[PDB]
Amino acid sequence: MFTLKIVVYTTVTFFVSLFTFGFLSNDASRNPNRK
Amino acid sequence: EGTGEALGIDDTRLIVPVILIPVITFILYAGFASEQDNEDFFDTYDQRR
Amino acid sequence: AVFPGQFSDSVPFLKQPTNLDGSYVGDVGFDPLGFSDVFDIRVLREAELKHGRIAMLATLGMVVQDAYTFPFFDKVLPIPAHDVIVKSGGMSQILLWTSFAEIFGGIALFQTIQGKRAPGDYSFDPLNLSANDLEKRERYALAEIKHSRLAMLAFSGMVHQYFITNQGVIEQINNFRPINGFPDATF
Amino acid sequence: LPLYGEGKLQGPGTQAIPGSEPPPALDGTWVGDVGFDPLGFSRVIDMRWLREAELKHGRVCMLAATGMIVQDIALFPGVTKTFGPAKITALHDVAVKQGSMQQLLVWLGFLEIFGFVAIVQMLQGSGRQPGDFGFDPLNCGANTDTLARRQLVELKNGRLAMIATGGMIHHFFLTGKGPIEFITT
Amino acid sequence: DDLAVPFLERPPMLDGSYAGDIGFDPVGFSNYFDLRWLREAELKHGRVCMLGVVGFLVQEFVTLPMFSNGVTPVDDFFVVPATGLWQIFFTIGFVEAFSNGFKLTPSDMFADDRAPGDLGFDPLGCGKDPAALARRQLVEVKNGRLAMIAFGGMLHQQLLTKQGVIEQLTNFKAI
Amino acid sequence: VPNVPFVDEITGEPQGLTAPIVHFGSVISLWLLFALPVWSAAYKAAGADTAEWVGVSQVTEDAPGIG
Amino acid sequence: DRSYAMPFLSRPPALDGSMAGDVGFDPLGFSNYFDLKWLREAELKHGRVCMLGCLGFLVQEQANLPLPGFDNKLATEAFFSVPAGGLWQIFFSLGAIEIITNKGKLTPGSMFTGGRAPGDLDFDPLNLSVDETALRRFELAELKHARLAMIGLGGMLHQMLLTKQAPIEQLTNFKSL
Ligand code: KC2
Ligand code: KC2
Ligand SMILES: CC1=C(C#C/C(C)=C/C=C/C(C)=C/C=C/C=C(C)/C=C/C=C(\C)C#CC2=C(C)C[C@@H](O)CC2(C)C)C(C)(C)C[C@H](O)C1
Ligand SMILES: CC1=C(C#C/C(C)=C/C=C/C(C)=C/C=C/C=C(C)/C=C/C=C(C)/C=C/C2=C(C)CCCC2(C)C)C(C)(C)C[C@H](O)C1
Ligand SMILES: CC1=CCCC(C)(C)[C@H]1/C=C/C(C)=C/C=C/C(C)=C/C=C/C=C(C)/C=C/C=C(C)/C=C/C1=C(C)CCCC1(C)C
Ligand SMILES: CC1=CCCC(C)(C)[C@H]1/C=C/C(C)=C/C=C/C(C)=C/C=C/C=C(C)/C=C/C=C(C)/C=C/C1=C(C)CCCC1(C)C
Repeated sequence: MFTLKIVVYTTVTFFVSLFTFGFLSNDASRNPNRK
Repeated sequence: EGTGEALGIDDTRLIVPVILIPVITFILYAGFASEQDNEDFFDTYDQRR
Repeated sequence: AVFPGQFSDSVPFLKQPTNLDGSYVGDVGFDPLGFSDVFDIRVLREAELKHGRIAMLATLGMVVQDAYTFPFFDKVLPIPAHDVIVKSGGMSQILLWTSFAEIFGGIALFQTIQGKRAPGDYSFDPLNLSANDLEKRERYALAEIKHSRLAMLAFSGMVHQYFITNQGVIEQINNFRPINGFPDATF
Repeated sequence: LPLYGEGKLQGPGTQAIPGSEPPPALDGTWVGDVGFDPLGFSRVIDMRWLREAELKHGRVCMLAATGMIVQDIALFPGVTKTFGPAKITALHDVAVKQGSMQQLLVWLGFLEIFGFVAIVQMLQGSGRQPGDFGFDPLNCGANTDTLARRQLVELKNGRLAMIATGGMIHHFFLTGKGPIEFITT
Repeated sequence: DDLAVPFLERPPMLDGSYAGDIGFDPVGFSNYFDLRWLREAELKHGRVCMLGVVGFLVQEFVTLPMFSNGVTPVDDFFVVPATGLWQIFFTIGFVEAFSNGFKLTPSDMFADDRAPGDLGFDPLGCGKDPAALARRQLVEVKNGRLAMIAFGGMLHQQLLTKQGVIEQLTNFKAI
Repeated sequence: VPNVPFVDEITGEPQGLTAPIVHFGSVISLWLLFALPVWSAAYKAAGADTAEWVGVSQVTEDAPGIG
Repeated sequence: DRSYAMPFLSRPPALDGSMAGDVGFDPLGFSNYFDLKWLREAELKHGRVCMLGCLGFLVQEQANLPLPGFDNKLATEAFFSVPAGGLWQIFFSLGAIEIITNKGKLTPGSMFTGGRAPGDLDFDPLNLSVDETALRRFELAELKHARLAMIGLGGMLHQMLLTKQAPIEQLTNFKSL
């Protein structure tokens, strides 16, 4: 049960961190009208 | 359940991934960030990547 | 030193420390570990004079506290009195006032780094014992630094002999005993 | 630093090991140089550190030998009460608990901090020679020729005292007797 | 003249023009802030504290018919009705916005370059003489500097011992 | 003291920013904060640029794998 | 053309006198395949951690904060006694400085783009090394102590784990087997 808990925490944190630091990586510039 | 632990963290083990995985992601993001032109701008958004 | 060569007069087998030219009072060329080569001699002399000026008051305070305590404070030895007064809030008053003084002490230190004030040289001579006379000031400064060093060592002694013997300094001199019950103790 | 007896002792033309020749570090200037270094410690380690170690060992071991003898002939009053009858290495363990050996370690370490500084300073060209701590209060080393000789005596007696102290300690391990008692057996 | 802290150099901006200037600013607030704003704050604090000191003295022995007296003057703030305190606050706001010309910011208070503390309040003509004004400017600032400390002490040892300042002096006891 | 506030009810120990130990830690915090501005400048003015401050080692420097 | 530390092996091409810790020892030859600046920075950083870690093993083991969960000598078993709360706020303190010293540049493709030499985070409060000779001897001293302290924390830690005894205690007790 705890093993499943820590695995799910690992997965959730991984994807949430990817989302967080991906939208923080100057996402507004990723448009076809840049330059 | 219903115990009131902060972020559901009842075991101290749960914190190791919760703090480290953002830190590895932060380290990877810092290589991107340090490469950017971090001076100010007067625009609605930054067009420099 | 038995062989020819230039060496510190303090330690004949070690060189004269480089930044200890000799201008400073009490400069016996004693810096084996070379702090002066790593730090300002100005800032280090400030620290020395501050430690000495605190420790001389500390030594005389221990002696007087053993001899006499005020009618309103209890009669406890100098070391165990610390907790009695920290609670009484007295130490949280000495600390406040000394911190208030040391704000300007630190500003003066930063002005010593800029070479505007000699280390430890406040303009404190209200009775004017040696302000007019310069050679008297130099002699008194040498005596000040000697007393500073001696009082630091004496304070360290008088506290550790208490930590072992559990006696005041006057009590120890009147009733001197060896530590650990050695008049009857084996191994 | 002219060498006393250069030609008969401590000098060129006196090479101890006839077949072998000495390392290039062992020149004719050093004191007590009989051209003896078969294992070749000198080429690896600087000669100043090596002579510092030799003189420190010799000076420590002369005191150690005379201590192990004098402790048998006589003892300071009161040691027999605190310390029971206790010879060379048992007395170490007893005195460690007594706390005397802590004081010896503290103060000899305090002196050896400045010994470390002196070794450092000599090894960076301070001009100090090995083992020269400027200690000659009686001015008996003032004359240069007598100083020359006394240096080789210091080295040789240090070596003899080193071997002697090894002897006394291992004889104690064998018989559990001191030097004076061991010799009369 | 003599320097307040003789082991620290005189501050550069703190020239001897304002009354009561003995070259005292070790931490260096003059360098990083307008000395006119600081002088105005000094005089305002001194004036409110002089008035408050006299308030502590008079309130201990006097109480108007409509109000009731507390154990100490500091207690008079709490027995008094709450609405009147807000009336006082808004009256002081009107006085401090009208008297300052409705210029209540450091960037605009001295647009007209008036002297700090010169709110144009001078009924009875005191200080009309050029020489008397110079001495009275010094008297004001030194009395205000005294009264800030005095108000602080009287407040804190009226709260610590629930006793007015005069009654404390007539019946002093250790804390 | 009777009317001192921010104090405990039964313990009698002052608590918070008005405690004796918080004052002590506050002095040491300001010490740690003032250490770098003070001793860094002490280092800047004097420093070990004496042209004699040099590390010394027992082994011969011909082959120490020296940098 | 033969390594000094490994006489039998030929010298690694990358390894060189210029490094300040070179003795020709890279038998694997990692140097050939990674940024040697990155490798030196990693070596000095691991060693700077371990140099403090061994002394910690030792000081924590004798003295300790009088705070309630701070007093547990066996360091191995101490990490858990002090709360992770504390261990985390410290981990976060080291994070701040990681990014402070490295100045944001903390990836292999970005760390040294600013010209920072490896293993320097611009720290030199004392023991100044403006003297290249002094820098040259001090860097070898630092590298040797880094390498030694690695072995150290390793032993102390694995050993504290083996016998539940802190460093000084274990050897004195030296319960063997
Ligand atoms: C200097 C400051 C100041 C000014 C400039 C000012 C001006 C005016 C004006 C002019 C426009 C009017 C018309 C007005 C009227 C009333 N004032 Mg008032 N007042 C000031 C101060 C106080 C204080 C301290 C108190 C107070 C009060 C009352 C009451 C009582 C009502 C009641 O019966 O409850 C009434 C009717 C008392 C109070 O509200 O008591 C509950 C009270 O304590 N005022 N006040
Ligand atoms: C050098 C590194 C370092 C820094 C820079 C740093 C800074 C600050 C600051 C500054 C902004 C604050 C305000 C703060 C506060 C707290 N620190 Mg912290 N701290 C560091 C180190 C440790 C260690 C080793 C421990 C620790 C702890 C706590 C607790 C305990 C709360 C509790 O548990 O009730 C609190 C409230 C202990 C802990 O959490 O465990 C008991 C603990 O062991 N800290 N700490
Ligand atoms: C950098 C710097 C500065 C500085 C500084 C400072 C504070 C530097 C501090 C450096 C430190 C603390 C270094 C520690 C090194 C320790 C080592 C090598 C340990 C080895 C242990 C071994 C091999 C072992 C072992 C053992 C094991 C495993 C098993 C046990 O049973 C036995 C045993 C215990 C023997 C300053 C401030 C001057 C400023 C300057 O501008 C820059
Ligand atoms: C105190 C204490 C302890 C202890 C202890 C101590 C301190 C023990 C040991 C002490 C000393 C001084 C040992 C000396 C050994 C000398 C030897 C083997 C000489 C060899 C000579 C040779 C090969 C000669 C060579 C030669 C010579 C000269 C002449 C011919 C040529 C040549 C071949 C070159 C413990 C451990 C019991 C623990 C206790 O709790 C506390
Ligand atoms: C309590 C209460 C009751 C009713 C109303 C309300 C609820 C608002 C509330 C009001 C609270 C108010 C008005 C609080 C005001 C606080 C005051 C005036 C505090 C004053 C603190 C003063 C202090 C420290 C002074 C200490 C000064 C020192 C050492 C100066 C040092 C020195 C200097 C600068 C130069 C010469 C040498 C010397 C003397 C060493
Ligand atoms: C496990 C645990 C317990 C408590 C804390 C926590 C939960 C966090 C967790 C922490 C664990 C940590 C910090 C583990 C760290 C591991 C460490 C420091 C391991 C070190 C291992 C070192 C080893 C093998 C060294 C062996 C070296 C050798 C042969 C070298 C050989 C040699 C070489 C290479 C060249 C010259 C010749 C010579 C000397 C023979």
